[PDB]
Amino acid sequence: MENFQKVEKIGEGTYGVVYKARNKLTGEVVALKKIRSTAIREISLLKELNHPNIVKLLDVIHTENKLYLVFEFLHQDLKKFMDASALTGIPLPLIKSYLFQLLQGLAFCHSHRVLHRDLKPQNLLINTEGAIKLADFGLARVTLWYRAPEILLGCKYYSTAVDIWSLGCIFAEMVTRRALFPGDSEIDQLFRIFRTLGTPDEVVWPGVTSMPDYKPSFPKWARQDFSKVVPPLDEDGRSLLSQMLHYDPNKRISAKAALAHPFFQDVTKPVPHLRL
Ligand SMILES: NS(=O)(=O)c1ccc(Nc2cncc(Cl)n2)cc1
Repeated sequence: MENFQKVEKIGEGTYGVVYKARNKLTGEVVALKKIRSTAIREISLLKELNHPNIVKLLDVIHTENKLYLVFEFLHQDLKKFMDASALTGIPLPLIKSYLFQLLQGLAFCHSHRVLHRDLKPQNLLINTEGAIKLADFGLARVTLWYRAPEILLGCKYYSTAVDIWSLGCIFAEMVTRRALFPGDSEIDQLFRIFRTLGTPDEVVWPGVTSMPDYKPSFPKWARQDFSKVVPPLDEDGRSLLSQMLHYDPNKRISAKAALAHPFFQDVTKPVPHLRL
């Protein structure tokens, strides 16, 4: 729009390009998302879901039959910071803090029946104060890596539990500095999950064999021990990770119960060292 001035492209998201821009009135620096009546109304509902761990939706501009979303701007995403930190890894107290703030954002959005659906490191925004915020939230109203097994098996009516799964994938990833389930198609994603966690069955996930894309021809893999999966994570963290990675979405821990997990007993808020 004319009221703005792109400083630069800073992403191509699922929903079109993303720009750093300045408001020519306010002088504020914002993130500008160009999209590409229900989308209009649901959008403007999103403008009210405000919280410290949720990137603020500043303004929704429907003009010339286009739809720009103006967000509070942050300088770094977690993918970038994770690469920057690949040599020693993010320190555990900072992994823990990030995990805890994200679970707060999730808890908050979930309490309004709003879900993200597409969590992944690049949607996770960090600042110099040691905060981390969830961006893009509620707008599904290429990466398969963080996708919950119920989405993969063709569940159309999935829950908040899907975000808990993605965040569990991102938690593991921060700890080990490798992607947990780097699938490069839908079946390969599914089968990577099966190989680590065991092919699910009616015992561990009642109803699984009834899902749309479940095939009885699925190979049957035995589950691996978590000590092998996310070392050198302590038994608190692994415990918590296993409850986030439950197959049954009704067994999977809520963001709210996860906040009360013993892992979080010694949580602090360290500050990262960022090169902006
Ligand atoms: N430079 S970076 O890769 O860490 C990066 C890339 C894109 C964005 N995008 C952004 C910034 N503020 C708000 C929103 Cl919604 N998106 C940030 C950092």
